Amino acid sequence: QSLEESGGDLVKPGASLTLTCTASGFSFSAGYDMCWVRQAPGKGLEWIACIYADGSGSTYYANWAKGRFTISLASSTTVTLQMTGLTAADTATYFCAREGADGPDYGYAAFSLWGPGTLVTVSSSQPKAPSVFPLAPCCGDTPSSTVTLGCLVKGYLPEPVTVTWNSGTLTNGVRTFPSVRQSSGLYSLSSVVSVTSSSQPVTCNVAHPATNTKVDKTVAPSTC
Amino acid sequence: DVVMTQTPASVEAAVGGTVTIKCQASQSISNYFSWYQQKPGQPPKLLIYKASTLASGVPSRFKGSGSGTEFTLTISDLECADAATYYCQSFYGSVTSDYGGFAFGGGTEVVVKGDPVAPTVLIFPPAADQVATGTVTIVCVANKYFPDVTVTWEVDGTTQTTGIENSKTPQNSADCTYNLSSTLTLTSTQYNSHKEYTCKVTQGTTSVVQSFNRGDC
Repeated sequence: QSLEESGGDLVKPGASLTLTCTASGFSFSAGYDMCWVRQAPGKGLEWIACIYADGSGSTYYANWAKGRFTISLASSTTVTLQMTGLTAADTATYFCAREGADGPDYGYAAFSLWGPGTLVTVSSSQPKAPSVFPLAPCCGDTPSSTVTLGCLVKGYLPEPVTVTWNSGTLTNGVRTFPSVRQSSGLYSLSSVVSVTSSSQPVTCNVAHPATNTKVDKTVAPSTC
Repeated sequence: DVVMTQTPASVEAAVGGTVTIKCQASQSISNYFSWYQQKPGQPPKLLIYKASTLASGVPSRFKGSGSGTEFTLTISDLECADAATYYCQSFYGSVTSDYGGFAFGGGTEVVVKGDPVAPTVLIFPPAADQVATGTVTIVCVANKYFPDVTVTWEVDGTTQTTGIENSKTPQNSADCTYNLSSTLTLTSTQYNSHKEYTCKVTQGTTSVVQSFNRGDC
């Protein structure tokens, strides 16, 4: 059984946005609620609302969300969240989850099954696409049997970007770092990998869904 | 809306040691109390529900007790893989009305300490097409270190103060060690007006330093 939220985007302040949860491997029925929980960047978990998946049941909102947010069943496999009057407090990753149950009658008021998140970024800016620069040691450093190469993804908005290495055939000893948001509002992040010095070049695959940007940078071990 | 006061904000404990997190509800809730685990960049994972019953696939060293307004999570036999943020959660009101909701604690960040290591440090001089844009970003990496570091930049010995950002990977699930990326951003006029660049990773009394001269790379 699986969840998947879509619809997160960069919205302007005071705008409105619609998120959607989509279920896979199961369909909605009696016995449990479907719910939305958000999480601001570097903050805790904040509950938004729930809806009993067969509809007949109730629809309860966090006091702070009543009035702005609205939750709906759009089908036997999709649940929606209407968001109006978005401030920047509403900037968060928006999760979707299934109330678990230990029996057929009703839930146990805990969320067992969770989607991965869709990310709402509320900002007065336009989407900027990142610039990508290879990260490679000083030419003047005497080489070694391994080397750490990497990619700098600089100045994008909104999140996320994806960094994959040699198209996903490479993952051992790959470190991709959390993104930082500079004073400009533009995010940056680096990602490195550690390989043996085959002399064979490595290539990083950066993607910024919000600008339909895909750029592929080959990182020579920078020996001038 | 109930307030879930979770203590403490952060705890640090050795491998194999035990830890006890606490939630107190500002108002009375139901025995339907749960506990989650959340590693960075991932959704939560249900650990416990109905106060003490384990979720599917949670080893017994995760333990939840409590009643009324106070509830406990107790992790023993701690491993590096347990390093995460941990959230409690309750349900209040009537399941037979649209009155009543769910409340989450504010999270506890658990730091499993392993044997203290010192970071190997790498410094990446800005690519040649960086300088052409009018802003350069020097990137610096601390690997496989415990415990937490603080980063200092020195442009020809002058400790920078601005244009610095930092990012730490999660504790490694095997040796408990962090990783860290620190970027110093300067104008191209600045960068071509100085020679040496220095990245000073400090771990208490210790310091590992990596440097490069601009004309060398």
